[PDB]
Amino acid sequence: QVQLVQSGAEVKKPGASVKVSCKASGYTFTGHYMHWVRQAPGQGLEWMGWINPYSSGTNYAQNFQGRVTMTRDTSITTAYMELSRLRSDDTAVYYCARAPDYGDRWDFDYWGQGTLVTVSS
Amino acid sequence: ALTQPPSASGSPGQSVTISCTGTSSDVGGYNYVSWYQQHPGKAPKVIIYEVSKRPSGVPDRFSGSKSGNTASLTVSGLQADDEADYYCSSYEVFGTGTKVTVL
Amino acid sequence: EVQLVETGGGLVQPGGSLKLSCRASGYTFSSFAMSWVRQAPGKGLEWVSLINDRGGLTFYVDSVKGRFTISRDNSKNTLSLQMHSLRDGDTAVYYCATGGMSSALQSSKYYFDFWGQGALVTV
Amino acid sequence: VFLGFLGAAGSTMGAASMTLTVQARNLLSTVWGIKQLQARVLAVERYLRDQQLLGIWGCSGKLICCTNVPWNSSWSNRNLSEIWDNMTWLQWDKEISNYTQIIYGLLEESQNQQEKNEQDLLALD
Amino acid sequence: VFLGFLGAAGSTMGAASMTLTVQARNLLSTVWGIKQLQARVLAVERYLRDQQLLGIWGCSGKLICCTNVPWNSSWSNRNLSEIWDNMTWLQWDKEISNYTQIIYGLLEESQNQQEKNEQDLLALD
Amino acid sequence: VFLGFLGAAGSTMGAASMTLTVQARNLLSTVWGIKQLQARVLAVERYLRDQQLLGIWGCSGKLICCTNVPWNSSWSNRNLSEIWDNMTWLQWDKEISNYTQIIYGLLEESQNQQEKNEQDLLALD
Amino acid sequence: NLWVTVYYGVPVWKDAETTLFCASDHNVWATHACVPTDPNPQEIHLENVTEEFNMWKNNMVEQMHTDIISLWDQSLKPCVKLTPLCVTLQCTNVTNNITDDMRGELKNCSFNMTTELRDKRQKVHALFYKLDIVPINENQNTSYRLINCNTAAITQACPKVSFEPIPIHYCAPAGFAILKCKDKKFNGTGPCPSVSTVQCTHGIKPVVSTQLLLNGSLAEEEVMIRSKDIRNNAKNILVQFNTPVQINCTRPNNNTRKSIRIGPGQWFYATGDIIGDIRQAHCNVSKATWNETLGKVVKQLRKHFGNNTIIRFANSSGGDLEVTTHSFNCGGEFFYCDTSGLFNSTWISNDSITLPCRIKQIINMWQRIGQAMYAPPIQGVIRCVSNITGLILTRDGGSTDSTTETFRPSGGDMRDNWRSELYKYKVVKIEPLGVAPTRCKRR
Ligand SMILES: *[C@@H]1O[C@H](CO)[C@@H](O[C@@H]2O[C@H](CO)[C@@H](O[C@@H]3O[C@H](CO)[C@@H](O)[C@H](O[C@H]4O[C@H](CO)[C@@H](O)[C@H](O)[C@@H]4O)[C@@H]3O)[C@H](O)[C@H]2NC(C)=O)[C@H](O)[C@H]1NC(C)=O
Ligand SMILES: *[C@@H]1O[C@H](CO)[C@@H](O[C@@H]2O[C@H](CO)[C@@H](O)[C@H](O)[C@H]2NC(C)=O)[C@H](O)[C@H]1NC(C)=O
Ligand SMILES: *[C@@H]1O[C@H](CO)[C@@H](O)[C@H](O)[C@H]1NC(C)=O
Ligand SMILES: *[C@@H]1O[C@H](CO)[C@@H](O)[C@H](O)[C@H]1NC(C)=O
Ligand SMILES: *[C@@H]1O[C@H](CO)[C@@H](O)[C@H](O)[C@H]1NC(C)=O
Ligand SMILES: *[C@@H]1O[C@H](CO)[C@@H](O)[C@H](O)[C@H]1NC(C)=O
Ligand SMILES: *[C@@H]1O[C@H](CO)[C@@H](O)[C@H](O)[C@H]1NC(C)=O
Ligand SMILES: *[C@@H]1O[C@H](CO)[C@@H](O)[C@H](O)[C@H]1NC(C)=O
Ligand SMILES: *[C@@H]1O[C@H](CO)[C@@H](O)[C@H](O)[C@H]1NC(C)=O
Ligand SMILES: *[C@@H]1O[C@H](CO)[C@@H](O)[C@H](O)[C@H]1NC(C)=O
Ligand SMILES: *[C@@H]1O[C@H](CO)[C@@H](O)[C@H](O)[C@H]1NC(C)=O
Ligand SMILES: *[C@@H]1O[C@H](CO)[C@@H](O)[C@H](O)[C@H]1NC(C)=O
Ligand SMILES: *[C@@H]1O[C@H](CO)[C@@H](O)[C@H](O)[C@H]1NC(C)=O
Ligand SMILES: *[C@@H]1O[C@H](CO)[C@@H](O)[C@H](O)[C@H]1NC(C)=O
Ligand SMILES: *[C@@H]1O[C@H](CO)[C@@H](O)[C@H](O)[C@H]1NC(C)=O
Ligand SMILES: *[C@@H]1O[C@H](CO)[C@@H](O)[C@H](O)[C@H]1NC(C)=O
Ligand SMILES: *[C@@H]1O[C@H](CO)[C@@H](O)[C@H](O)[C@H]1NC(C)=O
Ligand SMILES: *[C@@H]1O[C@H](CO)[C@@H](O)[C@H](O)[C@H]1NC(C)=O
Ligand SMILES: *[C@@H]1O[C@H](CO)[C@@H](O)[C@H](O)[C@H]1NC(C)=O
Ligand SMILES: *[C@@H]1O[C@H](CO)[C@@H](O)[C@H](O)[C@H]1NC(C)=O
Ligand SMILES: *[C@@H]1O[C@H](CO)[C@@H](O)[C@H](O)[C@H]1NC(C)=O
Ligand SMILES: *[C@@H]1O[C@H](CO)[C@@H](O)[C@H](O)[C@H]1NC(C)=O
Ligand SMILES: *[C@@H]1O[C@H](CO)[C@@H](O)[C@H](O)[C@H]1NC(C)=O
Ligand SMILES: *[C@@H]1O[C@H](CO)[C@@H](O)[C@H](O)[C@H]1NC(C)=O
Repeated sequence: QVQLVQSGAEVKKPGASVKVSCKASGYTFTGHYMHWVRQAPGQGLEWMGWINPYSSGTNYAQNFQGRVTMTRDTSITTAYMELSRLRSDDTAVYYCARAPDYGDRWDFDYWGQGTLVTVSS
Repeated sequence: ALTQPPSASGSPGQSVTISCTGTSSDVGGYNYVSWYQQHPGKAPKVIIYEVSKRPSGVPDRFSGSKSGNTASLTVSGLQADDEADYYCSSYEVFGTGTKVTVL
Repeated sequence: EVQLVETGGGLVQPGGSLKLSCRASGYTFSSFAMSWVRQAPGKGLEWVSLINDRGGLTFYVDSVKGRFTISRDNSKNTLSLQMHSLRDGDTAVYYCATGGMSSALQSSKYYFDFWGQGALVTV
Repeated sequence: VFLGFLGAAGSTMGAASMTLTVQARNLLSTVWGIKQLQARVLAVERYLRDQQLLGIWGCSGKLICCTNVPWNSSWSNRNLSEIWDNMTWLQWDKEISNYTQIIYGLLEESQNQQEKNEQDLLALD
Repeated sequence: VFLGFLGAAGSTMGAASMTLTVQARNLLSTVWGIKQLQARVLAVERYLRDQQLLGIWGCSGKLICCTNVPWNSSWSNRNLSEIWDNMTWLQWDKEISNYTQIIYGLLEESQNQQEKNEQDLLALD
Repeated sequence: VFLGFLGAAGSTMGAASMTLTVQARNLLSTVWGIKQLQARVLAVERYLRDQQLLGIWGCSGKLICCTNVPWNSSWSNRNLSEIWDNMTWLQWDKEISNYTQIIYGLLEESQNQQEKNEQDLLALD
Repeated sequence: NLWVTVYYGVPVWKDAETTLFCASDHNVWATHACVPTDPNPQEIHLENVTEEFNMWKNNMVEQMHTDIISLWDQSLKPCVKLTPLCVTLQCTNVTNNITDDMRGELKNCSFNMTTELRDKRQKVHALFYKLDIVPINENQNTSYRLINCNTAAITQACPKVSFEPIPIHYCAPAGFAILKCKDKKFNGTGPCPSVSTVQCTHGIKPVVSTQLLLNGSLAEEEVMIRSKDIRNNAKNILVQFNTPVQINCTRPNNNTRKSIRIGPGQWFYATGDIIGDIRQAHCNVSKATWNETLGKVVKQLRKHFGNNTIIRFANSSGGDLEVTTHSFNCGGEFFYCDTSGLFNSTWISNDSITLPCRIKQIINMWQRIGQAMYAPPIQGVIRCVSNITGLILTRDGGSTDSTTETFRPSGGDMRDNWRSELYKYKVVKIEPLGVAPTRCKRR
């Protein structure tokens, strides 16, 4: 059974950094791209980026380029996404998603539970 | 960049059709257009992939096609478990979102 | 356009060794089988010999089987007939013609499509 | 099977041509479990290559095969008595090593493929 | 041997049927000392299987073999000029991939085994 | 291919002689990547050896082959109806295991090599 | 009328996947096992043949990837294991004259090493790079450990095995053929109207590098842009140059090799010291040649992204050091060069560059688990001249400005490097048996 298990919800102040993990199981980790997509409450889906869990290469959206870092650990089969310098609108449900294959398809077969990160003063 | 109606509506037994419209030109970039269904509270699931293919285990009711810039889904056989948010995707772009209300 | 032109025809004595040569133009010589057919001055047509498109298979009537020799050169486009031990019954106009057989990879050509001017031979 | 192998190696070619089955039957059968296996595989390929030659020539299934290639005196001017009655196959192979591939080409190209095409054309008459 | 290999791949089937020996001669020849050996073994099996087909048909030892199976227009309605003079073997194999095993069965079952049994019965007259 | 294999093992020899292609087609295809490879190689050698027998006899490329060796009543006195109509091949092979190598020698030595030499001499008349 | 005629030797083929063997003219890639090559190998042009080619589904790339990894493991198997080196190291800063570029990159570490006698130990000292040493504890105890000691065993590379890539040729077994697309403007995928059959591929050097393709093949006429889906930003863009860009990489430090006996017959090779000054390793490229090459790459990218779109080059957005830098092996040393000055330009439709390079002696090639390699030091000064023959780029997705496209270096999956050489080769299997109608009937 393919599963993605994300860390629990977090409360942060502006200016802090937040690091969200995603533990994967049930498939070959290096064989599928991992994508990070955020959804603010009441709004639609916003794609944040992808990481190649084999080569470790990353690709960030222009809205997040310079603030977001994505990393992976193949020993414990976990993908990480870190946002620095959070702002008020950055509150959202951050999902990790597994591509159906090695970066060719963007129809995400499996999703995590979603980590709710709220930013407030 | 993939505009979608704000809301759609149907009656149990009939069919609904959601449309996704792309600002960009055709340029043969619409071969890979997928659809997602987001039941409130959970993570999206994939109903259509590559315009008119279905993941194994998805009912035949969901079926989309394409016409030039536009590309649409057809939920034929609307039940009461269809109150979700439907999103069109072309690679990284996501649709704006349509809330399908059952009547 | 297909122009067949025989030469080497004339007069000879019994026991003679007469060589005719038919020159072909206007078509692919190596793609067609060739035949020699003879007509006595007072009789009808008689088939004499047949050679295939590659010049490897030769056929003759029994009456000339051990005396006549059909041959071909596909570079020079020349069909030839060497008759040895010519008999009084061999007096005739000899014609070269295209057809009479074909290879397995072609349609049947069991007929003589194109013909020559003819060449008189008096034994 | 081995018994009698290469016994006519020193015999005349005529006498040594009546023992062809004895040589024919002796051509076919931890890193030492791989190398020996390679040797077995090697033997098979050699056998098949020779059989392949016999098949591209009109000699499949035969140990003595007559052909339509004329002998050339350049290859050898010796009489038949000086080849079959007064000569061995090793001496003959040493002289005709120099010409083997010309004979093999003539065997392969002109005679068998022209004969095969002529049978293809005779069979449709 | 390699020289001229597949040269008539783009030629017409008639022109490409005179080079059959060129393709025929190119079918036969630390984990890397095992995998390569497996490849060699694989080649042998493929060769033998094709030869086995030719033997269950009446085509052993031949590169061009004529048979008693009538052609069926369902398999192909094209003329001979549209197959041998205006067509290549790759195009022909793409069309007739669909029908290959029916022709192979007819070749195997009716014609060769009935012919072989009829020779078995003619030889005892 | 496998389908029908050995189905006529319990059938009469006559009935079981019409299924020869079914058995013929089933003869040809980390230490476990070597042992299996050895098995594949073994199969090839067995096939080639049987084919070699058929080639040293005048039986290359045939599944039914008629020969010039007379049958000897010492080998078997049974009628034809008691062999082909009332008997299976396993029973026949059990009786004639005792005589197989005499028949094989007669097949190899007298008939094929004398016939081959006689064709060598008829072809030069 | 017509009868079935069987032909054997038919020039027909099918798509296939098989195990291609090796041909080559104390090496990592074995070379002794690989068959010797044959002079003047035959190349036959197939006229009137159009063959479909897919580089992005070519099993030659997967086979090459597996073969190179397996050859690397086989080369490492008989070499000295350095498991005893996982001891506490006492590291201080080098006391020679050190340039500011290198102030803190190299540490002098002392430790208690084993000897040939199990009841004795020796006090020794070795120079280690900062990218290979980890603080044991956050406190300033000056006690350090090797980077791999917690996650993987480390094996020393044999000093007698050269790391120079040599050309290798992939050859088809009998019954199979390699088809080579000879079209000089081939975009990688699709029909190829100019095809040849080869016994083996050309000489392909299995050069391991990221972001820049080194010592590869050049495009015949124009820069070639190849991508499995140019609209998919998750796939890499392979750029093949039509002219090479010369890159000169040096490790300026003069280096010594100190041999320490750690077992009865096992030697560990330490850097020891540096004679003369200490200077940073670096790579130089011509500024003008690189600028014209980027102009050509932009000219070719506009054919896919628009004549009026702005093309921007920027440095890698993230990943490990192997993919954020230009990693490569030259001279026996592993360089990780900062290409932030190669990709630092905006191109609107209207001297030399020095790249600092860091060195590691502990390398984890590819991404294997529980196996690392110590690279022994090379004596002397390393000077390296290479050709840049291509790029591996990734296009930035999720852009909010449709008038500009941004491309960044990528890499780390060597199948994209070896696919840059095998793109023109396809493996097929021969189908010599066929049937056709003729007028010939069996008697
Ligand atoms: C791209 O190709 C170029 C050209 O081939 C290549 O540069 C070459 O690298 C090799 C290996 O690094 C160099 O050869 C060395 O040269 C030094 C000069 O002093 C020698 O000392 C070396 O020999 C010692 O080391 C060997 C083991 O490496 C031992 O076998 C030997 O006994 C010595 O101890 C060795 O000859 C060669 O000079 C350069 N060529 C040039 C023109 O600079 C480059 O590395 C390739 N690029 C990549 C990324 O692979
Ligand atoms: C690294 O440290 C060692 C000591 O741990 C240094 O070795 C000493 O160097 C001094 C230099 O004056 C010598 O007098 C000592 O005899 C050396 N000691 C030993 C035990 O060999 C070494 O020079 C240092 N190297 C660097 C490059 O800083
Ligand atoms: C060897 O030569 C002699 C004559 O010198 C001959 O009698 C004998 O049979 C030959 N041996 C063989 C095995 O042919
Ligand atoms: C015999 O060989 C010579 C060359 O050695 C060649 O010129 C000649 O034509 C050949 N003769 C025949 C009859 O083939
Ligand atoms: C042929 O036979 C004669 C018989 O006297 C012999 O002397 C001669 O050497 C032989 N010639 C050749 C060319 O072998
Ligand atoms: C063939 O040539 C070699 C030298 O290249 C020579 O030894 C041999 O004897 C030659 N053939 C003949 C029949 O002499
Ligand atoms: C290719 O086709 C041309 C005609 O377009 C023909 O002349 C040529 O011989 C063909 N090539 C081959 C190798 O058959
Ligand atoms: C040809 O094939 C059809 C089926 O495709 C079959 O019904 C028909 O009987 C066949 N004809 C002959 C003459 O075998
Ligand atoms: C057969 O030949 C004719 C000649 O006019 C050609 O037009 C036709 O297409 C051919 N028919 C088939 C079925 O190939
Ligand atoms: C055989 O069927 C396949 C589809 O199953 C088709 O592509 C092929 O062309 C068919 N045969 C012919 C002669 O059209
Ligand atoms: C087995 O024997 C019976 C008669 O007892 C016969 O009818 C049947 O066909 C035989 N089975 C086979 C497979 O030959
Ligand atoms: C049959 O075999 C016996 C020995 O079992 C043998 O003596 C006899 O000559 C043989 N008969 C024939 C005709 O070969
Ligand atoms: C031959 O046939 C007869 C017919 O009555 C039978 O009884 C006898 O057993 C058979 N003989 C042999 C030797 O098989
Ligand atoms: C052959 O001999 C064995 C005993 O050695 C015996 O079992 C077998 O039945 C014999 N052959 C015949 C036809 O009885
Ligand atoms: C030693 O080098 C480090 C860099 O790793 C630096 O931070 C530290 O201040 C240096 N300490 C000295 C010179 O005492
Ligand atoms: C080496 O061992 C001695 C005790 O024998 C200890 O005092 C010293 O600190 C150790 N050295 C290092 C560098 O850990
Ligand atoms: C190659 O052209 C094909 C269409 O023939 C297209 O699918 C593919 O994307 C092209 N590749 C590039 C890099 O333009
Ligand atoms: C490095 O130092 C050694 C010390 O013996 C010297 O011989 C050598 O020339 C030096 N090399 C360079 C490149 O300075
Ligand atoms: C690189 O360029 C700099 C420019 O100052 C020069 O000093 C240095 O020697 C060059 N390096 C090489 C290896 O050519
Ligand atoms: C690289 O070195 C060569 C000599 O090996 C020199 O001609 C060239 O100019 C150098 N290139 C750069 C960019 O410094
Ligand atoms: C680079 O080349 C471009 C050509 O597009 C030119 O505009 C620019 O000035 C060049 N820059 C340098 C530094 O040579
Ligand atoms: C890329 O360049 C930026 C400055 O534009 C710098 O902050 C960043 O660290 C660089 N990244 C890499 C991987 O070199
Ligand atoms: C990148 O370019 C900027 C100007 O746009 C320059 O100031 C900076 O030094 C460059 N960075 C590098 C790492 O070359
Ligand atoms: C670089 O390319 C040039 C031109 O293709 C070539 O002559 C030279 O040998 C290449 N250099 C290397 C190191 O491969």
